[PDB]
Amino acid sequence: SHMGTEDLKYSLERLREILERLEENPSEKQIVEAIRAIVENNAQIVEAIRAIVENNAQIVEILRAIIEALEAIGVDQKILEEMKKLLKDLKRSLERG
Amino acid sequence: SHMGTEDLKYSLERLREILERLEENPSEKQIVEAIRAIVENNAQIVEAIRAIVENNAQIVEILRAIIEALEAIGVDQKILEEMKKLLKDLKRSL
Amino acid sequence: EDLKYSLERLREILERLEENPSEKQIVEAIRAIVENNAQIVEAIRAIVENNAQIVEILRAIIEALEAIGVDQKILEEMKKLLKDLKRSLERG
Repeated sequence: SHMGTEDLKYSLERLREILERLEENPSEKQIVEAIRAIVENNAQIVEAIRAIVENNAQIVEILRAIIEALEAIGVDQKILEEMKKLLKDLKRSLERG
Repeated sequence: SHMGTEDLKYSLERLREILERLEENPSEKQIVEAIRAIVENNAQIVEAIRAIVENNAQIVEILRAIIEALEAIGVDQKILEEMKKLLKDLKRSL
Repeated sequence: EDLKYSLERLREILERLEENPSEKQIVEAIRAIVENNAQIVEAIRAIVENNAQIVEILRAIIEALEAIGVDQKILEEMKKLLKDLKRSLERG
């Protein structure tokens, strides 16, 4: 279970610990242990990015609903147009799965 | 081509397989194998982040447009200064 | 921004390791990775803090729309979407 970016700081600090332990008394098993740790840190980095991406997708949904609110109340299409173009573009260049 | 975060998931599983093999039977060839796959998974991560940072600035520009519209149509100055301050306190952090 | 340098540095070190695997090279690569992962975590951290400020801006925006008199239907829609973002938001 990924809980937040503190998972990333804790797994990074553990990796820094292994690193100094490696450079002090190098050894193959220490090298494998560093790689093991790197994989744990990377697995948590990936989990964070997936969350952030879903987050931004959900932000786009809120932004679309907001544009609808402004339209449902009679705001000028002159104004809505610029917002609709920017959101269209963002929806195109959005990082997704 | 970076297609999305599914790339990160796919390069990560690959690195995990390499790691299991390395751990059941270590070897110098697999250690370099793993380090190569780490640089790969990391390159894609840097690609996703790059894309997220550009996405984020696009989101902020849309927020500014929304707030500028709100002012145009006569929202109250209390909430208006409240939103403009949030944007300024974001502009600092960036 | 400075994420680039940390990745390029790491890809050049990978070359030197590719040609003549040494304990020196391997350890250099790992340290270079740690630095790259350090930059990557820091970038993610900044992004996560900024999205929590984006959430607050969205809340205030929804309040300005309710204040002006947006229909309950679209309003509830917006309130539900932000509640869902708040619940799934990446944080510390």
